[PDB]
Amino acid sequence: SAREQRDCEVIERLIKSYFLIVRKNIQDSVPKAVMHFLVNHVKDTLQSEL
Amino acid sequence: TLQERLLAFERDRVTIPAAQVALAKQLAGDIALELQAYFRSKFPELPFGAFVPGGPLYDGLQAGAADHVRLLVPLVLEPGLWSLVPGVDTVARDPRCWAVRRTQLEFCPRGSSPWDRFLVGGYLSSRVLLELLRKALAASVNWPAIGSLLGCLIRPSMASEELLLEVQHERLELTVAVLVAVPGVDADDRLLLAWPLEGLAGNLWLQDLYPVEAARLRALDDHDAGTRRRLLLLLCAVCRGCSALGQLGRGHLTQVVLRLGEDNVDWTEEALGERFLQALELLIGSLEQASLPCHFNPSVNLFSSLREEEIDDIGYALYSGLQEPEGLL
Amino acid sequence: PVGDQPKDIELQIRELILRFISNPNSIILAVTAANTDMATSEALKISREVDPDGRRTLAVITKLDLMDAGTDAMDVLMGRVIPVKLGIIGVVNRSQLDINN
Amino acid sequence: TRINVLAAQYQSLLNSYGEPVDDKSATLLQLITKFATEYCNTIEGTAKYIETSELCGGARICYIFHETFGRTLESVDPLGGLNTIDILTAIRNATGPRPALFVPEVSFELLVKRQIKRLEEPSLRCVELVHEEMQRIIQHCSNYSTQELLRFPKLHDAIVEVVTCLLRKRLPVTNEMVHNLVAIELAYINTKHPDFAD
Amino acid sequence: MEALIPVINKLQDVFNTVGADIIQLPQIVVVGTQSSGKSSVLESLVGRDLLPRGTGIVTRRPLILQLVHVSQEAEEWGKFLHTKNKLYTDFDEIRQEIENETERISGNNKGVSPEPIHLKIFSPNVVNLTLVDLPGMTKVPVGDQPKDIELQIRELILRFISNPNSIILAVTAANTDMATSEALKISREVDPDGRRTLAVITKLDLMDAGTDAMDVLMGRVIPVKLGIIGVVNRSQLDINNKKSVTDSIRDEYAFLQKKYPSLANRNGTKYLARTLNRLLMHHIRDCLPELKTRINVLAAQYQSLLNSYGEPVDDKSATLLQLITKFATEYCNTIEGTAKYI
Amino acid sequence: VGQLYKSSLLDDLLTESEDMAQRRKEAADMLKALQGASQIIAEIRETHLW
Ligand SMILES: Nc1nc2c(ncn2[C@@H]2O[C@H](COP(=O)(O)OP(=O)(O)CP(=O)(O)O)[C@@H](O)[C@H]2O)c(=O)[nH]1
Ligand SMILES: [Mg+2]
Repeated sequence: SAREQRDCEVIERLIKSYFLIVRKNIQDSVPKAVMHFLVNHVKDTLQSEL
Repeated sequence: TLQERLLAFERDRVTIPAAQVALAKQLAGDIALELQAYFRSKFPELPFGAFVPGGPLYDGLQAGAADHVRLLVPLVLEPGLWSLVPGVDTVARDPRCWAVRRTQLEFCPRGSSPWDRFLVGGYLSSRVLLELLRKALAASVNWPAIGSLLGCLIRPSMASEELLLEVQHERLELTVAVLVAVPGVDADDRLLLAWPLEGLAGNLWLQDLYPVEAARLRALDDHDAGTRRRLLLLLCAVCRGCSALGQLGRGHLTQVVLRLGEDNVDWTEEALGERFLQALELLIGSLEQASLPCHFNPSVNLFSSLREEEIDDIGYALYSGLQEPEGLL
Repeated sequence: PVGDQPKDIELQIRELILRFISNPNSIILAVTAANTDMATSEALKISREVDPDGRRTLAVITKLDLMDAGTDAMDVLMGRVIPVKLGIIGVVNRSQLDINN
Repeated sequence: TRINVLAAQYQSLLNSYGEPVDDKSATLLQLITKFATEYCNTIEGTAKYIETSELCGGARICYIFHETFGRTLESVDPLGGLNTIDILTAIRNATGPRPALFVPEVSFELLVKRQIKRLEEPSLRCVELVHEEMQRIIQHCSNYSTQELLRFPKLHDAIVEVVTCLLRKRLPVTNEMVHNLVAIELAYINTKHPDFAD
Repeated sequence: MEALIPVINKLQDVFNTVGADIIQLPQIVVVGTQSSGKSSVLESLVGRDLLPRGTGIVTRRPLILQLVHVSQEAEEWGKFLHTKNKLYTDFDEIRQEIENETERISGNNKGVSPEPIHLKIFSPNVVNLTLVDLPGMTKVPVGDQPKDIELQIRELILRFISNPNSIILAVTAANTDMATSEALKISREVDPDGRRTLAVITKLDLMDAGTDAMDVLMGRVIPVKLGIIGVVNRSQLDINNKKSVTDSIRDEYAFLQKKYPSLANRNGTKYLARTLNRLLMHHIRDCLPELKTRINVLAAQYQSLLNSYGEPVDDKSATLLQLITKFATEYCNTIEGTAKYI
Repeated sequence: VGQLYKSSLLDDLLTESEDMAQRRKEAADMLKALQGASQIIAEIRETHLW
């Protein structure tokens, strides 16, 4: 099929576009989680821990 | 000249296309009817009357989308069980606001009326009423059915109790001010509006004298075939086309025009320019005093919510308007 | 204005009240009967003239034993009707007969 | 003839309940299965009972996540609280006891956070609204199938109770997540963000 | 009403302990043509001869009856509005006082007053309930009646039956045509679907011999949401002969078993009383989710209050160190101007 | 830490406000009333028995 291949190409474009949106968000999301749950946490906890 | 400019200004800035006006009026009814049906099924326990479209759209000339469609929701209180009290008479001493008192509890105890769901202490809660009805509009109402039915995008606002027509297919956009209020009087004018007071008791109500003011200006014109409301309509468009007057709404202009209306001068269209400048002078003077007492209640200073310096600056802007009349048009 | 009272006896008494409650350094006891409408408490109404926020005003509800049967002041007591910085406290006390007895 | 007609009528009445159920176990499991199936289908919008009515079950939550929630957030700030003069005070405070050659980045780094904190409330409200709708699915579900569960009313209500228990079990979990999500935004500001330049 | 007495009392405390208003029971309003048996129906719900009774015209001024539950604080007594706090342990005086008061306003010449009589009845074995005894529907203005007395009485009926929160008892005599029941005819004006209207067929023992109301009873002629229930009761002679309840039951039961064997156990006044109890139970059930909703709301509120302190701290050491740390941190940050509290 | 972090002070300095304790106690007690309102809910169930 050819028409369906063209429809598949549309799907591929939708996949790429949405994926990149998601990935872009992840690029900021993770760092923040690490800072929040690990870095900033122990930054304050350690004193009481020690 | 000013006279000529005002005449053109009406045609160019007051008039809002009749097609949009007619469509707005149709949708005003359609929205009302949908909400009537919805409230019948959503609040079958409450005695909601037929909802009434009104406001500038009907009250004047082709206002169209220039201002809100006013939509009355009739809180048919059970005569004898509820009574009107001045806010100032209570601990929450605010004469501008009103309370609805529950009474005859010795014959009809709380729980017997459907309105007792809003009974706090011994008064009807405008606040809880608003919370439930705004929630109904916010989510409960099937706006996808309304949009599908009427061929448009209609949804709820994010403030007070207003609705937005994001776009009717026939190139029309507008907003609706839903006025939930107790029928009130047999004159079909004065209402007890479910007011959203944030301070004191939020259960308090607002005495709605809009249609009273509108009817008064209508009557004053009908007394001598005058053009008091035409001046008001011109002033409304002037405020729409002047950011300096963004602090002065229809209500502000109404109080001024009511004061003007109570006079015996040349009220014909030929002296629009004369009375225009007179309107500016009266308004500016009030601004110079930082005081605009409501015509039907002088204790209400409509400039009390505005900064004195800004009030004066508005007067100065309008004063330059006196200097160059047509510059406001 | 009754008996030997003046036309403005309401205002006279009002000013006589204000003479004392206008002082920040005071405790205002807003004593109103339970069988009356607390929402219209003149005690609180005048208190708000000198203490609009109720910072030194305590709401007092007396004659709870005479309160209109079938009704309550729970909403008043719980601040649902009347918010008071010092709270709202009810009172039961002697009637004419209980004083005389 | 009348005797025959009446018999059909009485059997038709007997067909209103069908059977008294002597299986118990399988019956219960079927009743549970059917409920849960249609319950989940109602969430999907794929339920057999597509009675045209008020928006509910599925796309009502879509509504919540757009027409309610999305709009709610659109109304928030973005310039709310930003009094120029108060900010000037804030950046003087940000400098602190020392002298400065230029204004600290602390400035917006804290002022933004204040506005971000305002985004927690309506987000949690959204969660609550969904929780309500998830309960409304039961009300929707009670419009059908129940007629079989009317043969075991006690069971019927027990099912409902269990469902809402589960909903309440998962409620605070989501709340914690949403709280955390806001905290994550508060945790760090990326001035190298691809959409952020000046 | 029987086990309902303690059931309901428990169901009062469900509101008392959450600070809610107690569910109100629908007003009991009896309607129908003159001498259909209206007052007698209400009498069977009390067990006392509190109402006037008789042929032709008797009730000539709506009675507002307020049944009153009495606590453990006269064992049983009444009280009329127009006699303030006068207590009536004499229940014949009560009936007679209704008669007196009726004549005082409505008169004693077939005239009907629009001003109802208010009466409270007190007992520790009864539950709070509002009931209304109405004048019979008419057509002809007789005695002191007005040209529009039909409409007056109609409006007097509508005054009560127009309230959704009520039970309309459509009392019509068996020996009349139920299909023309004015009771139901006016009921349909406020309740066209019959959702809160119960059809009552009295004087089955006087039903025209050779005929029946099976089609009415079975909904073939008259469809009623609350069903159709027949009644047997005392005649003029049986009232004057003081026929006991047991005697009335025996005659009712035997008659019904001989008349409608299969419907006899539905017509049976006891069945009706149980049905009415069920209707009240349904009325109760309707708002039990609202009750539960409040319970849920309050729990959230109380937990929110508990969240104001969070915990009582069983760790001590770590807690103290954290409190110290946080203070010193923000203290030093305040020095820097880098405090969270800007 | 040197001054306040003592084992005795963990009982002394760490003493809760009674007014606060009573306030929260009342909240808990009202919640206990709502635990009692599970018997209200039991009564809700009981009203289905008639
Ligand atoms: N045989 C018989 N007589 C009955 C029955 N019910 C009532 N009656 C008789 O019918 C007459 C009317 O009874 P009553 O209860 O006063 O009727 P009512 O409809 O209230 C009269 P009004 O319309 O004036 O108020 C009385 O004489 C009473 O004895 C019944 O079931 N069977
Ligand atoms: Mg009678």
